[PDB]
Amino acid sequence: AHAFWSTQPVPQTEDETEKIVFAGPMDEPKTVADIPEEPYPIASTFEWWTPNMEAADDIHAIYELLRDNYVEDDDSMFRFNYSEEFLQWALCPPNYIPDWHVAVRRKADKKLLAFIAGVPVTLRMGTPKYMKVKAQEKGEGEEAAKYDEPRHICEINFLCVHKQLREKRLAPILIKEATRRVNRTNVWQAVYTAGVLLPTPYASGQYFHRSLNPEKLVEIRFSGIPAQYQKFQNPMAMLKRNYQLPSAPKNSGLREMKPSDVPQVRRILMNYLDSFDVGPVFSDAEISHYLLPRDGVVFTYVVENDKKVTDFFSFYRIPSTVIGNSNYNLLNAAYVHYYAATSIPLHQLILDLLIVAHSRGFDVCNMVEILDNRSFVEQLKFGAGDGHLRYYFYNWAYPKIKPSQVALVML
Ligand SMILES: CCCCCCCCCCCCCC(=O)SCCNC(=O)CCNC(=O)[C@H](O)C(C)(C)COP(=O)(O)OP(=O)(O)OC[C@H]1O[C@@H](n2cnc3c(N)ncnc32)[C@H](O)[C@@H]1OP(=O)(O)O
Ligand SMILES: COc1cccc(CC(=N)NC(=O)c2ccccc2OC2CCNCC2)c1
Repeated sequence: AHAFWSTQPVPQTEDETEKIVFAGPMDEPKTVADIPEEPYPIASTFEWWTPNMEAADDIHAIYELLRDNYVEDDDSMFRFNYSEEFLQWALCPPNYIPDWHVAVRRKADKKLLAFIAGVPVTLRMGTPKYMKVKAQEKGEGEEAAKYDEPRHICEINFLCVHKQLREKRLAPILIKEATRRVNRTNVWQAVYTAGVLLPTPYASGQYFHRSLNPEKLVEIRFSGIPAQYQKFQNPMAMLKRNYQLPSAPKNSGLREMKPSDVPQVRRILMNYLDSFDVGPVFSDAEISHYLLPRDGVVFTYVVENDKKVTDFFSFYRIPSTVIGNSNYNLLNAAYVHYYAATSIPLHQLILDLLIVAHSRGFDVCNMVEILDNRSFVEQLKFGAGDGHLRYYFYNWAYPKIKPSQVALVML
């Protein structure tokens, strides 16, 4: 059923995954010495290319490939339009490996045809808490705890094959070449997400959306006017009333994050993330990179209420091309990122996220039900969407867990 994925070190069925109790590798160990030096074979009219993601014209090439060929919804109404500044941010975190940015281009004219990117991440991915409880009942705590140390692994994103080269088995070649380059750096696990079902997720979370500009969202068919709003004399007026927000944040001491906040944000964030079964571990430099504000890309606010920072939230921006509607060019979406609340209820913290996003002209706020995102869905008028983000590991056996046990935000 899966001519490529049946050859890979991933659990092959939900039934296999349901049987996994402890975290650990799928493969017996390999060595860097075992891995081919030479890039994976490709047709001789193509070549491998490692873009320099600190070079504006190489970023622009990838930007255009993804603008025209990256993820669409199933109804080909919207297509992500990640910006050039977003790609630089996403692809170049501290200690990133340039060789893990993998492209295919035509040899003759250097046209970019396909892309996949890996970045390093330090992830806790040991056996989940409940399975450790049972393991300790049975005298198996040691085996269950064996892989508890945060691991330096690869996070994969931005897999894209030009629309004219689809269904030619080029994505398996991309994946094999990325695997080779990662393996050559002595890393043997990856984490990735997808909206499609592949063998085999360890978690799956529904999408959620919070309308900020419902008139536009209805016009572009992101949203509809539900049937119950039809029993109003003015359905759209009542939809705008449902979703209206303050212009000014409510929390005293809210302000944008600055570099001197990095140590305190790291502390409260890590204290929080550490309570989840799967979660990243961030250095000061990584907190700085992934959370300090960057115009048009990432937006991060702290609560510093006559006291050291006690709370913070972040969101990032991905516009989507409105490919199915001529009246608008872009859908300006905010995505809930990391946050931590120690002094105020989480719903009060995230209400200010929505207030700030609306004031900055975002049309919708999106998230997946990871972290404690379910805890403010109803009060803040998030609605469940039509899809799921599935979380996967490469070469890591892992029990099925709930999405509320996942603390890794993907970009
Ligand atoms: C240790 C280090 C390891 C590093 C690697 C870790 C693994 C990383 C894995 C990648 C994580 C990516 C995370 C993200 O970026 S998810 C975002 C993926 N990108 C898009 O959706 C953008 C638009 N679509 C395209 O560009 C193409 O349709 C793609 C490139 C998706 C497939 O190209 P194409 O449509 O021309 O098909 P093919 O004939 O070449 O290939 C068909 C095979 O590809 C399998 N397929 C289809 N969709 C996906 C998918 N999203 N992840 C993994 N595999 C996928 C499919 O089941 C089939 O295999 P099998 O069913 O026959 O077995
Ligand atoms: C808004 O316009 C578009 C354009 C293309 C596809 C889709 C469907 C979708 N794949 N949504 C998410 O992945 C997603 C949903 C909710 C929260 C976060 C989401 O995605 C993130 C960014 C993509 N990488 C994973 C996180 C929507």
